[PDB]
Amino acid sequence: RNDRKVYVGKVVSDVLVETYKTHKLYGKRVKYSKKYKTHDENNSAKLGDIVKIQETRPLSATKRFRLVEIVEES
Amino acid sequence: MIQQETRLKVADNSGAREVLTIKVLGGSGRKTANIGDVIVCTVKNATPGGVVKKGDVVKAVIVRTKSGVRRNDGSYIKFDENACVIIRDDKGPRGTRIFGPVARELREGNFMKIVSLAPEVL
Amino acid sequence: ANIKSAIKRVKTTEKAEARNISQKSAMRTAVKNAKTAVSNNADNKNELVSLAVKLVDKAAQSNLIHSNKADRIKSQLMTAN
Amino acid sequence: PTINQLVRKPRQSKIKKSDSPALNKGFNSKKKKFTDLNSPQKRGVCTRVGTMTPKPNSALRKYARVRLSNNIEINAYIPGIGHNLQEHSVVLVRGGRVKDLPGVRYHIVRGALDTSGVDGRRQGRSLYGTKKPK
Amino acid sequence: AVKIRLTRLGSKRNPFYRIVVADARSPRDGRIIEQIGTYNPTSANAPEIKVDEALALKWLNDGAKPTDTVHNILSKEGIMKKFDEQKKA
RNA sequence: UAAGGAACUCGGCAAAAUGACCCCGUAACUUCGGGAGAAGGGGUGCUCUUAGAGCCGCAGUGAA
RNA sequence: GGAGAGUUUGAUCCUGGCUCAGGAUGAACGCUGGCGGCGUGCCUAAUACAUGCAAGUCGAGCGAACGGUGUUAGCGGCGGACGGGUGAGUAACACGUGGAUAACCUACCUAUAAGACUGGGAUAACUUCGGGAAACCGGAGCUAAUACCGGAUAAUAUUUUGAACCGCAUGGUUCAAAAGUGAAAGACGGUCUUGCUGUCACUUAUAGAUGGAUCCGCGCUGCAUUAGCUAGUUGGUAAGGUAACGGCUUACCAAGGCAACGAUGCAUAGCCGACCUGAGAGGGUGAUCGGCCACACUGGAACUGAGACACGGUCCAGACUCCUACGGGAGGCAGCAGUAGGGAAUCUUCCGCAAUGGGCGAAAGCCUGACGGAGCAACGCCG
RNA sequence: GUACCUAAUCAGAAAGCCACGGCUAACUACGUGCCAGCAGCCGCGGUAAUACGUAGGUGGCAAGCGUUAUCCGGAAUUAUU
Ligand SMILES: [K+]
Ligand SMILES: [K+]
Ligand SMILES: [Mg+2]
Ligand SMILES: [Mg+2]
Ligand SMILES: [Mg+2]
Ligand SMILES: [Mg+2]
Ligand SMILES: [Mg+2]
Ligand SMILES: [Mg+2]
Ligand SMILES: [Mg+2]
Ligand SMILES: [Mg+2]
Ligand SMILES: [Mg+2]
Ligand SMILES: [Mg+2]
Ligand SMILES: [Mg+2]
Ligand SMILES: [Mg+2]
Ligand SMILES: [Mg+2]
Ligand SMILES: [Mg+2]
Ligand SMILES: [Mg+2]
Ligand SMILES: [Mg+2]
Ligand SMILES: [Mg+2]
Ligand SMILES: [Mg+2]
Ligand SMILES: [Mg+2]
Ligand SMILES: [Mg+2]
Ligand SMILES: [Mg+2]
Ligand SMILES: [Mg+2]
Ligand SMILES: [Mg+2]
Ligand SMILES: [Mg+2]
Ligand SMILES: [Mg+2]
Ligand SMILES: [Mg+2]
Ligand SMILES: [Mg+2]
Ligand SMILES: [Mg+2]
Ligand SMILES: [Mg+2]
Ligand SMILES: [Mg+2]
Ligand SMILES: [Mg+2]
Ligand SMILES: [Mg+2]
Repeated sequence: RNDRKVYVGKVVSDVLVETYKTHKLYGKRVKYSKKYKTHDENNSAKLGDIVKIQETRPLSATKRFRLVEIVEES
Repeated sequence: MIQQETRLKVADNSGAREVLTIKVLGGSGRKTANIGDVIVCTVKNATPGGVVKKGDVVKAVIVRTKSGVRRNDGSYIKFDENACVIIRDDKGPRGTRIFGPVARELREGNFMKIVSLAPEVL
Repeated sequence: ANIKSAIKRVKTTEKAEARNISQKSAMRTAVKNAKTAVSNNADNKNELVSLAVKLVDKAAQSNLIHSNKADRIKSQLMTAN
Repeated sequence: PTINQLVRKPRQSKIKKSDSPALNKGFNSKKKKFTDLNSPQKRGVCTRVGTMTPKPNSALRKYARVRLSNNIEINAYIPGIGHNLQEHSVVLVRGGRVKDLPGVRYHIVRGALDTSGVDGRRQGRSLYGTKKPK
Repeated sequence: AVKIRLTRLGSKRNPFYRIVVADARSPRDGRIIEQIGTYNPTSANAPEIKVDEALALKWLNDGAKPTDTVHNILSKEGIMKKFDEQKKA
């Protein structure tokens, strides 16, 4: 078929997906994070859990991801 | 029925918005003026960029009044407001447009340019 | 306005708009009538639904509505039938 | 500084400034606003011609006061020996400050608009607006 | 519709043409779908036709239509004959 | 009380205007309490349903 | 593939700024000026625009009229959403790059298959009677079609019964198997048998191709002497709505959402391939050519249509300009030329559809200021 | 009737611009006398000026040559290198 983007992150409100942005001029890696509002269905996950998410069609004004699996419990 | 201190809307685009009547011209002791009469006035309110500015002392012809006028056939015409047009000595308008209806008595007054530019002459 | 074919297009647009308005109005009336008849289980609720389905399909053929909108309207009646 | 300091606060180069600021501005009359255009010359009108004394040097250096087409007032030097300028003259003004004359940052172009060429010039005439003799 | 047509290259009085597959609405020298050859009508001896025969038949079988000049070019390279023969067979 | 609206007069004296309740909204300055009811704006009747739908007048804190 | 020099002192070595030698330009100005080729030429006022031209075509869809087989106005089809201009707005999924759609639409074109049955009623033209300066508007009749509208047949499309198999959650691909429901047109020819049949045209279904839409990762200017922003806001449920997912909209419920990894506000800016410079790392620019976006006097809408919320369409509001016989009417060069204005400064109110490309047409062909050429300017490069 | 080609005639129509103290290639005379003027910088001119103006000569370019404006370089003068 085709593959949808997958991320792993920590719940910050019941997902933060911290990544690195290498500096264009100096070459140093700098940590940056982006919050991915995701769809949890039956409110299963809680704050601090490390979760896996997958990209979906728009679900609301800002939700574009579905929580597929919980990796590390809060 | 316009007298000293009567404030009038200006029905042209010359820059003046409201004027205050300084004098009714046309003889000693004249107290009131009506449609077609000429007044000396001062511009109390002006719009930006107009030729006529606030504080200027100008001459204007009355073009509509609340008192209105009576015609020889026993008919009358009355308006909802008092409005005038700033003029030069040649009785031509200082502005280039006329707003709202004006009375046909202006034609007898020989304000033909104002009559021509008016959108309605009643 | 200025161009000869633009001037003609004003007339043909007005003719099409008049026909389209009539057919849209009739189609919407039948859909509303069929919707009401379901919410009360009338004896002829089947005839009113069949009429509404007939007119919605004719509007889609006339490009008055999209086929996707006709399908969406058709289902709403038929599930409730 | 450290690499981390540079990442937090990158380098910033000094901003260069123009030696002829009156040439790099326009004026929109309709909107009554100033533009930025970088013209090589500007037209202007002479408000006051005259002379001025230099700062070691000693002379009577001829100049004019000019209102440029962008409504900016400048002092412009008149090069060459003799000129035909006076009040209300229409002049073309170019860049180039004259040392020893404080407050004069521009030059009048000889041989353009109303300014005449230098009379009797025979060497470097194109700098002084003089046609070729004979 | 989709066309097989000539886009102009070269310089003044010295035209060179690329043979391209393009949307009819695309500007003559603008966006194309795929180039399939060249055409040089001012060459010294031969008009120097350089058509990719496998590409031309794929687009012809996909509904692309040549302009009048491109039809003559494809005919001179036998592409039109192979197109007609493959359609019946 | 027409039209005008402080032209009256030493001076807007007197009069006119404002005014209740409910909800919005509120400046300089400040001793940080204020200024403040700043200013400036919206809603009020009656009937019916349970915020909507209606009804009537020039006008609904229809008077004080 | 990498050059320095002058200048602070009585003299010195440092530090440090300043200036100069190089390259470049949509240049301008001064003096000067022979030619040819190739290119380039309003950067300012998205200022206002006189005049001409920049979108038509089809009589082999149709009736009529006028002319002697032709043509005109009209109905009808297709085009006018392309091509051309401009960079005002926009700091945003606008653009670049990489992906996703199991949330999408797609005229004309191509292929395949099944069809194309049977009726009806309008109306422009036109004739006649009027009304208006005009723009134009009314009354009476008349009439055709590949115009319009009924009915029949057609299901893969919809509902329900389920089933098998599969995926990335919503789900998806088939298998059915019953119920409703949806079309169409002729023109010009051949043979003639008035039956069959050619081309083009018409309908439905399914693919392909083309074009368009939405979403997401990363990349995108200053100012913190801009620190709080948001209340459809953030999520949920339901309904409505859309091609489509979705606060897209509404109702009710909850109090979320964004931000020092710079939210928000202000200012500036169309973005990219590219272009200039530089040894490079970088710095600077977006005129010309190509891709994408946005806009069409300003603002708001919708209609037709496959596609527009439409540069040379409509409706409304506004500013401005023009005609008027004062009742009323008309217009939009940021198309090509050209004018006025502003400016230091930027061209002809040219020729042709011969070529390439586009629209319409069966074709001949018609239209095409796209385009191909010519004109003006040492503006640049080369000779 | 353009490009191009062929024949005839004539050196006859067809050279200017800036600079010359140092940076920086290229100097003398006359005039002027801190004036007039020059100037990117250093600075030049107040009676023997290679710097002002002209002339001769020379240098650099050449259908161009200079000036101004703007950007990068020189600038390691924001320095990751
Ligand atoms: K010294
Ligand atoms: K053509
Ligand atoms: Mg040939
Ligand atoms: Mg009274
Ligand atoms: Mg009264
Ligand atoms: Mg009053
Ligand atoms: Mg008084
Ligand atoms: Mg008194
Ligand atoms: Mg009192
Ligand atoms: Mg009270
Ligand atoms: Mg040329
Ligand atoms: Mg422009
Ligand atoms: Mg304009
Ligand atoms: Mg016709
Ligand atoms: Mg079709
Ligand atoms: Mg039809
Ligand atoms: Mg802008
Ligand atoms: Mg370097
Ligand atoms: Mg439509
Ligand atoms: Mg259009
Ligand atoms: Mg236009
Ligand atoms: Mg034009
Ligand atoms: Mg000018
Ligand atoms: Mg053609
Ligand atoms: Mg034409
Ligand atoms: Mg020149
Ligand atoms: Mg030397
Ligand atoms: Mg000199
Ligand atoms: Mg001497
Ligand atoms: Mg010197
Ligand atoms: Mg000298
Ligand atoms: Mg040369
Ligand atoms: Mg520099
Ligand atoms: Mg530098």
